[PDB]
Amino acid sequence: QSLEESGGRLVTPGTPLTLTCTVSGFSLSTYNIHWVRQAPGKGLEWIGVIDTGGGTYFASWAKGRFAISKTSSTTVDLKMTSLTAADTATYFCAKGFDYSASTNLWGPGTLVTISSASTQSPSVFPLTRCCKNIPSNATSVTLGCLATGYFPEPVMVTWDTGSLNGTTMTLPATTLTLSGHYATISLLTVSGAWAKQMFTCRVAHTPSSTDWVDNKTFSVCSRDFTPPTVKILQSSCDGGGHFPPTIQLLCLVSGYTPGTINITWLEDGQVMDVDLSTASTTQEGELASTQSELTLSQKHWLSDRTYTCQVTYQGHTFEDSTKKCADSNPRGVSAYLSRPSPFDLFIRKSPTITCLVVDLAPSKGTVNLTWSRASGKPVNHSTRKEEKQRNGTLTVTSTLPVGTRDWIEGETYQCRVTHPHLPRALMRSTTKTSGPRAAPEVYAFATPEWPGSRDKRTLACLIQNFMPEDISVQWLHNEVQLPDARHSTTQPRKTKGSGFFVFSRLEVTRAEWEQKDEFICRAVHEAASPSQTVQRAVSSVNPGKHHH
Amino acid sequence: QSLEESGGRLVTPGTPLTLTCTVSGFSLSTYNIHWVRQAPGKGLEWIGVIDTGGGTYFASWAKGRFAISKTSSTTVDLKMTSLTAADTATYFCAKGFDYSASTNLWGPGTLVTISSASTQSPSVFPLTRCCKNIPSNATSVTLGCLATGYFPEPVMVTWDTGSLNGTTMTLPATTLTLSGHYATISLLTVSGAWAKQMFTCRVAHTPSSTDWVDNKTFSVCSRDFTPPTVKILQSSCDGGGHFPPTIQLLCLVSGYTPGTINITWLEDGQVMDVDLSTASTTQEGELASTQSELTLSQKHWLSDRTYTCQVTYQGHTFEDSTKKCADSNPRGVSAYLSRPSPFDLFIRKSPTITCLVVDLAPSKGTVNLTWSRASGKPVNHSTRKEEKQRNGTLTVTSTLPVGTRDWIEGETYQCRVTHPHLPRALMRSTTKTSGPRAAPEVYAFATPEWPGSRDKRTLACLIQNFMPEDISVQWLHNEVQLPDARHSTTQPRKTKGSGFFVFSRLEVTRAEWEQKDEFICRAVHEAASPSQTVQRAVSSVNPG
Amino acid sequence: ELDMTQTPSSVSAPVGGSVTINCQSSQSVYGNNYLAWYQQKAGQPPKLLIYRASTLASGAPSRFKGSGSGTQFTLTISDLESDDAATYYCLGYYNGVINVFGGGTNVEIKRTVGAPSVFIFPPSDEQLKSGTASVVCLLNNFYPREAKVQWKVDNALQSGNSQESVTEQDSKDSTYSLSSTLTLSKADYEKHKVYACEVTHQGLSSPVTKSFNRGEC
Amino acid sequence: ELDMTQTPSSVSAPVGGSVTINCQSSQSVYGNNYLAWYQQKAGQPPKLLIYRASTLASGAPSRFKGSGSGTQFTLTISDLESDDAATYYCLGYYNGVINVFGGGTNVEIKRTVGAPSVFIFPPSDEQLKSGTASVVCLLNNFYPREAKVQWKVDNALQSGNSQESVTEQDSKDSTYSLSSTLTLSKADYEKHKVYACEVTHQGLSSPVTKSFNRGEC
Amino acid sequence: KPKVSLNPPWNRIFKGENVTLTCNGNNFFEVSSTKWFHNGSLSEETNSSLNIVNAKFEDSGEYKCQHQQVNESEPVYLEVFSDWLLLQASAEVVMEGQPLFLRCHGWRNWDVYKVIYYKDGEALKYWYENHNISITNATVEDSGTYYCTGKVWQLDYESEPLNITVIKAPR
Ligand SMILES: *[C@@H]1O[C@H](CO)[C@@H](O[C@@H]2O[C@H](CO)[C@@H](O[C@@H]3O[C@H](CO[C@H]4O[C@H](CO)[C@@H](O)[C@H](O)[C@@H]4O)[C@@H](O)[C@H](O[C@H]4O[C@H](CO)[C@@H](O)[C@H](O)[C@@H]4O)[C@@H]3O)[C@H](O)[C@H]2NC(C)=O)[C@H](O)[C@H]1NC(C)=O
Ligand SMILES: *[C@@H]1O[C@H](CO)[C@@H](O[C@@H]2O[C@H](CO)[C@@H](O[C@@H]3O[C@H](CO[C@H]4O[C@H](CO)[C@@H](O)[C@H](O)[C@@H]4O)[C@@H](O)[C@H](O[C@H]4O[C@H](CO)[C@@H](O)[C@H](O)[C@@H]4O)[C@@H]3O)[C@H](O)[C@H]2NC(C)=O)[C@H](O)[C@H]1NC(C)=O
Ligand SMILES: *[C@@H]1O[C@H](CO)[C@@H](O[C@@H]2O[C@H](CO)[C@@H](O[C@H]3O[C@H](CO[C@H]4O[C@H](CO)[C@@H](O)[C@H](O)[C@@H]4O)[C@@H](O)[C@H](O[C@H]4O[C@H](CO)[C@@H](O)[C@H](O)[C@@H]4O)[C@@H]3O)[C@H](O)[C@H]2NC(C)=O)[C@H](O)[C@H]1NC(C)=O
Ligand SMILES: *[C@@H]1O[C@H](CO)[C@@H](O[C@@H]2O[C@H](CO)[C@@H](O[C@@H]3O[C@H](CO)[C@@H](O)[C@H](O)[C@@H]3O)[C@H](O)[C@H]2NC(C)=O)[C@H](O)[C@H]1NC(C)=O
Ligand SMILES: *[C@@H]1O[C@H](CO)[C@@H](O[C@@H]2O[C@H](CO)[C@@H](O[C@@H]3O[C@H](CO)[C@@H](O)[C@H](O)[C@@H]3O)[C@H](O)[C@H]2NC(C)=O)[C@H](O)[C@H]1NC(C)=O
Ligand SMILES: *[C@@H]1O[C@H](CO)[C@@H](O[C@@H]2O[C@H](CO)[C@@H](O)[C@H](O)[C@H]2NC(C)=O)[C@H](O)[C@H]1NC(C)=O
Ligand SMILES: *[C@@H]1O[C@H](CO)[C@@H](O)[C@H](O)[C@H]1NC(C)=O
Ligand SMILES: *[C@@H]1O[C@H](CO)[C@@H](O)[C@H](O)[C@H]1NC(C)=O
Ligand SMILES: *[C@@H]1O[C@H](CO)[C@@H](O)[C@H](O)[C@H]1NC(C)=O
Ligand SMILES: *[C@@H]1O[C@H](CO)[C@@H](O)[C@H](O)[C@H]1NC(C)=O
Repeated sequence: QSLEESGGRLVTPGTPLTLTCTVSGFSLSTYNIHWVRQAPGKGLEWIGVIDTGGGTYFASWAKGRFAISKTSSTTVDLKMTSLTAADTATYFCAKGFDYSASTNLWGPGTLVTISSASTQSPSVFPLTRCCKNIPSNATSVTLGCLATGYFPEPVMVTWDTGSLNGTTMTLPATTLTLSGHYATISLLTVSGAWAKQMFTCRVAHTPSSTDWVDNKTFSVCSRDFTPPTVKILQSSCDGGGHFPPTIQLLCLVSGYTPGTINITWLEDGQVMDVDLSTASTTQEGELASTQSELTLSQKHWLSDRTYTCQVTYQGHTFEDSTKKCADSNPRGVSAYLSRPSPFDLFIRKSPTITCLVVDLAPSKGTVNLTWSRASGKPVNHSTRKEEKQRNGTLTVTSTLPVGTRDWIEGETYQCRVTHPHLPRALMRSTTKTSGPRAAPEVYAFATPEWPGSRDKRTLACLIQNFMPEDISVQWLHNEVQLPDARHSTTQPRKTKGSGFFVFSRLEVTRAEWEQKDEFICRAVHEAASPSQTVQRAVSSVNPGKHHH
Repeated sequence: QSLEESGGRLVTPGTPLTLTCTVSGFSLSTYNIHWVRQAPGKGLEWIGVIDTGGGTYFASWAKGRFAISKTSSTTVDLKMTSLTAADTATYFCAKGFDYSASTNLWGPGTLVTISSASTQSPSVFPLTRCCKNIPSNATSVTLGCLATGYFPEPVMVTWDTGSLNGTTMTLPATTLTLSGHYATISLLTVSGAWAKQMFTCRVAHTPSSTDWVDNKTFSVCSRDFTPPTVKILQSSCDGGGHFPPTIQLLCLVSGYTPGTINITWLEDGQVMDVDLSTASTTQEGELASTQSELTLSQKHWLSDRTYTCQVTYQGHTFEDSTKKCADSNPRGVSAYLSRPSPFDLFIRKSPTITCLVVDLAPSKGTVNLTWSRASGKPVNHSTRKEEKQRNGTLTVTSTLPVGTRDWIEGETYQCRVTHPHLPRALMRSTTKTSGPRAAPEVYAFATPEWPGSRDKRTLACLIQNFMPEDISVQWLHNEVQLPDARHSTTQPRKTKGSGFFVFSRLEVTRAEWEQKDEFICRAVHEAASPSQTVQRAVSSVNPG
Repeated sequence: ELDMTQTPSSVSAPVGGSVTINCQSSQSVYGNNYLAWYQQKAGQPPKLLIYRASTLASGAPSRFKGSGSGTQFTLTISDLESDDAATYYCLGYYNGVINVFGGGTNVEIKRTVGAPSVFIFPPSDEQLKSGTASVVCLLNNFYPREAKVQWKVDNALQSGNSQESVTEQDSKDSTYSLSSTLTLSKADYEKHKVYACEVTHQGLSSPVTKSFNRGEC
Repeated sequence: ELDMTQTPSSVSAPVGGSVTINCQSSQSVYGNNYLAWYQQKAGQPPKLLIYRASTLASGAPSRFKGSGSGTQFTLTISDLESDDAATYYCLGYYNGVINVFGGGTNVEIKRTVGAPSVFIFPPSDEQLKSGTASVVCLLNNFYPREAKVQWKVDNALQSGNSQESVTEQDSKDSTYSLSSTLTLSKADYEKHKVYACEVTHQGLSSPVTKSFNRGEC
Repeated sequence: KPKVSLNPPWNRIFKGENVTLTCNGNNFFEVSSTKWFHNGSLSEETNSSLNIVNAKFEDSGEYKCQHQQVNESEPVYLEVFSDWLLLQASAEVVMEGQPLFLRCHGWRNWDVYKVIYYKDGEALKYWYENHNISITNATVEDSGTYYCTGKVWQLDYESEPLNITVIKAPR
């Protein structure tokens, strides 16, 4: 004999909302159903009652916005119209003995949010203890996940424990004092063979999306193995100070517990082909040693590129970095400000601009970063990320949502950068281009079949004669628009006559064209008609009907 | 019954000298004493005689410079004055029966040298033939010692041959033409178990000291003596280019036949303390590998001192050196050095490279621009050119023609610039790629007609999966290559897997395709076979 | 239109003391007697203590006593215990089928013993890439709910950068669970070494401390 | 002022042959017969063969025959052996107590042609530490004495940096031995690779070359 | 009259910089006290040297001094900027043959590289590092609007232009 509520979620102002009270144990032909609400931080507030005959009565503030209906023998629905932010509350249904709401059987309530802060997805991090503080026989162990920084409620955390039993315990959420976002800690206590067991938390955030799932996988140790150390050595330049014609980089991975180990060299973060480097593993006693050698031209070394030795060992990543040496390294802060992409403007319909400030020297204090509009109208709240980089600098990113209609009518947005160590303030500004318009021509092509390229093909797309230069190119295949990383797209360059062009190149695999051989190149552009997109499909099969 | 001479040595010109003939067996009251000398390479020459009564008679050339005296019952002295270099001779005393010097009893002679050089001890060096040139059996073997640089004569060489015998042969001394010192070769020919036998030569130089003895002890083969390769590796500065608190140097002696070694580190040519570096050795198959790690302070590294790895393997020294590196822009100047274009290299067959130096000051004193190859082979003259820019800087540009075959086999070319205001010379180097080779794929497409654009078309060329990145793209129409301004080609960027790609774009007019509708996209690339050139033509036709 | 005034909004009394919560109505309730008294904690539905203004509900203890009639009603809670840490409400039913709640009234209080299991969690390396470090102190299966958590960062007592979450009472062993999250920046995290959580609780004779140092574990 | 002419200065005859050495004096010797004949080898005092111009000395063999009188004197060596390859002298005693030696006569035993055995010696590593390199070419057990040694340093013919040493004629097989030493600096030695000794002798139909590359040993 | 001297001479400084205005003439009357005139308002400093520590934007403007004489001194002007590169200059009007020092100065002793001076648009001199142009003379064609392009912490910065004009010192 209990009651449960369902249907509480985050919706916009003005959206209708239906909550469902499912009862168990008793009959609705004997008992009435009360509805009571409670916002976070106030007292209880009676909404309404439905009797056994179906008659509903509501409070004086309700004013016909509420309706209660008996839908089945176990379910009672509450329909709610004309929502504003004052109805953000936890909603209880109760088994009423009479028309009074004096009762001992209540449901736990469901939570309805009408809010105006940003819908933020949670960040999920593992909570494991320090392994030297964990005993040898510790026949049970307690671990967890922290899901923080989300808005609004709720998150749902379940656990995959493998073959063990695990008792799961999810704490009530805490409002973070600085941001207003929420944070939960969900804890899992298991027993038995926990030292070699993989543990998994599943955090679902239905206000972000219905299928927003974070599926975090971790073990319960931060020792694991004895930790390797990575260092990079290099060739000397000679006695006159001059570089040799090739440069050797020797990445040394010192003594570790033997296992599979995996080395990638990066040039400014991009993976080089494994043919340009060697690797060697030796074993002495119970301990392994690994070296990797990379060969570089003198020109590339003098071009000041940064190289990263990336070690992957038992699912854990180690790294080390290097660039061309210097006696002194001057650097100053620089800033860049983007326009919104056409895809974000016209497909996603949620444009943003980003002010990216790079190569600042990490001195004392935070960098002042302010958004403004020339019209004096208000800006939205922005997001700010600060990230230390491999080359030792700190890069700060600020992303500002902009109005779609605002952007289209020619508003100018300004990014203003101040810092105490700066000589003067740095200024960047952005606005819709005042040049003319011209629609893109689109042409998609497939390269022919020839030896050595049976199960991988290259597709290409030419987009040309458009004006202005800002354009988004994507590839779509079998009712999914494929990720940007799958393909490459050139930077806009001027055509000989009038307008710009870009090329895009996409390598595809046999399974994709056997799945569907129809591939669509799509351009999003402000001058495109009727809905700011133009697209063209190609089939790679292109059959050889000689003389038609 | 014998005679012996003593007192012969090296003296200066003008020095008086006294020789002593000690006799044994006979009496000087019965027998006379003759003195005879002999210069090296010349015959015998009579000096004088003393009789039993003490009367001395000499030759005509003596002129009172020679005196003979009976000093005791067994000794007779001969005194020389006014000695010049013509008196350098071996002097004999003889038991004379009468005033005739017809006698069968002579002394062995003593050697008198008249010179003015310094008394130098010999340097003794082993003389072994090369062991790959020695046959496997080689039932007798010939070896030796060189005793050189000594003054004056003589040295004596004997031999310790162990359980072997060995014939010993000593050659006459040669005067060194530059120094005036002497040198001898003593050779030993042994038979038997010489390959494991340890041989010794004993060189004694009595003009240095009476017990000056040098044994040189050596075998027939040196212990293989593969010259071991030396290389110096060093610590990283970090990703911001900042130095760490200490600098590690790692000297590697990689892949050599095993044997005794050290490694010594020098800081500006002086030996550093043994505890400042640690050496370790491993073996793999036959080949050994050795390493040594030296720790330096940051301050010492930054002081621009030279650090030398000194490897001594089987008594011989192998070297490598380092000092703080030179970071390519000493006064803010920049220099760039290009590779040949593939079109210049493979189509025109006149490849050139270009060295460009920017942001120089326009001061007086011409820059010294010099070209070179690492092999030392000659280079041609170049087009040296200078010009001041509108922004007040001065750029110098040079273009050097290079050999096609020379480039293809991997020569490195170096551009060297010296300006009077620059503190040191600036160098740039360029060479062919060390990565693999992959030929380009070439695909060419014609756009279909777009509504409203009857008199123009666009041609697109995709060139991909080539390695290395250097490539030239041309377009041809009516068998002649079209101007570069007509078409636009992107810069090489990496594919998803191996190799690079570019796109080329060419807008054409109706007049052109009605003149000839076939247009050729041609790529020139070093990995393309057989003539570094692959092309694809395209038309604006249908199958029909 | 009609009002219920619940007075006072806050009241404090120790163990062995009593509280009186009054509800005054502008119009008399239905049948002069239809009023309920509810007990509600954090994250819970309210639990019925009194219905019909004097009659004790099933499962409520006898120390909850309701009285009153007409417009004037009073809940008296004598012999105080820690399960009375709640907001208390009154509910009046009226002619015209009208249910109105009262304003609410808060009390604090403690009672029995059971000691906490303390655990400390360092921030993950995935969180340190984001510029934030959260250090987690867990107090497990304890009672009283009255426990004090102090953060020590290189033996300096923290203030204003920690937040606690306190669970419901468990339905099996009737205990509580707590966590305190200390939130620091990554630059403030890596400037310090020792991170300690000190837990003071009445079942503990001394405040227990669980600590780690950064990067050594 | 008076002369003693010994003729010839050199004479060659095989084993079993005979040589005649004449000494002619400008003034007659004392008592017309006071002349001696001596045999001398290298490094040794001369050995008396004839005294009083015909009388054989004690220990000298009977195949040495002296003759002559007055001013004209002759030594005849019949039945020649390989031991007799030496330098021979005459001594005249005169009035006024004057002893004059003859000019000398080298007697060569004519033997068969022997080709030299050529060996090459690279400089030692301990010589290279002193800054000098000497490369040794040995010509072993050859007859006749005339041969030519050429040094090739990276196929370049050397001039002025080599010196030769020739032994005496051997008392057993009557052969000669030679060495040529090429003297370079250490810097000039390490700038080159191929070091060749080319030997030309009349018993060789072609000039034989023994070479080495630097190290490789 | 008491003329007004600047230490350092430069009437264009950076924000945050010091400078000391000294004011002296012939000693016909003895030096006892001085009056200062920021914009026209009397400053509260009496002694002959006025220190001007840590410049703000309001520290700009017309300056003047006075002694116990009857008429006043000339209207020296002080512009204060905050920016990256200020091409400082000795005098705004010069008479022929006097020394002129130019200096493309960078914020808080920072080092400006690849320095190029422009006189009327054309490149007067370029040097690798920062340089002191020093022209001991001042021709009538030297009059121009100057500006300097530089590189501070690898980035390019152009100074605000400053027009300077010589006149003939006879009449
Ligand atoms: C005063 O004014 C002069 C000009 O009057 C300026 O000199 C210019 O300086 C810049 C900076 O060095 C030069 O730009 C460089 O040009 C090189 C020329 O390469 C040619 O060939 C390649 C390959 O065929 C082509 O791709 C290219 O377009 C050229 O046709 C480039 O090789 C240089 O590349 C460098 O930078 C890139 C990044 O952009 C790196 O990836 C490279 O590895 C390399 O390091 C560079 O682009 C320019 O050419 C000069 N002008 C002239 C006319 O020569 C002075 O700088 C200016 N003074 C001051 C103080 O600014
Ligand atoms: C104008 O020109 C001067 C150059 O001559 C610039 O700087 C002057 O610097 C000195 C040295 O700092 C100042 O003298 C005194 O500074 C003290 C602090 O520094 C000293 O002490 C610490 C240890 O305490 C040492 O490590 C250090 O090396 C120094 O030895 C202050 O404590 C003094 O007291 C007063 O100053 C501060 C100023 O903020 C007040 O807020 C305090 O309340 C306190 O009463 C003292 O100032 C000297 O004052 C500086 N001159 C000026 C005019 O400030 C200037 O920076 C420069 N101004 C510009 C360019 O605007
Ligand atoms: C004596 O007389 C003087 C002149 O008669 C008076 O000087 C004037 O003072 C005001 C305020 O002190 C100066 O205005 C400056 O400040 C505001 C705000 O500064 C912001 O913008 C700056 C832009 O340069 C930024 O650099 C700052 O970091 C800050 O964010 C600005 O509006 C002004 O900028 C304008 O003027 C300058 C030239 O001065 C240009 O470079 C700008 O591009 C912009 O056009 C100033 O920075 C004012 O400029 C100044 N007058 C002069 C001629 O310099 C002085 O107040 C007075 N003293 C007293 C005590 O009354
Ligand atoms: C204007 O500049 C003059 C420059 O001479 C200043 O005159 C003298 O300044 C000093 C320093 O302020 C004053 O004397 C000091 O007194 C202290 C007392 O502890 C002592 O420690 C010092 O050694 C020194 O004696 C002196 O009184 C002053 N003289 C006069 C006549 O005023 C003058 O102060 C400056 N005026 C200002 C800044 O307003
Ligand atoms: C400060 O400036 C004033 C500007 O007027 C100086 O005034 C000077 O006043 C005298 C008195 O008139 C002038 O001298 C003579 O005046 C008579 C009568 O007016 C006239 O006929 C003469 O031709 C002559 O001008 C004088 O010219 C004038 N100017 C100067 C430069 O002296 C005042 O002296 C100045 N104070 C100082 C300390 O310089
Ligand atoms: C050019 O400059 C020189 C140097 O200033 C002038 O010559 C004089 O030089 C002496 C050198 O000690 C200085 O003391 C004088 O002050 C200078 N006189 C002047 C008026 O400056 C020279 O007169 C100048 N010539 C021109 C035509 O301007
Ligand atoms: C996380 O785990 C559950 C367990 O089956 C699975 O249903 C869910 O899809 C996983 N989430 C993701 C994103 O893979
Ligand atoms: C790459 O690293 C992971 C981590 O251990 C390993 O499982 C995998 O086999 C590695 N692959 C190779 C080719 O080494
Ligand atoms: C050198 O070697 C000779 C040859 O056996 C030997 O007689 C002599 O004693 C040795 N001298 C020394 C000092 O070893
Ligand atoms: C080898 O080198 C070390 C370093 O200087 C030195 O101390 C040692 O004596 C050397 N040993 C030999 C046998 O040369």
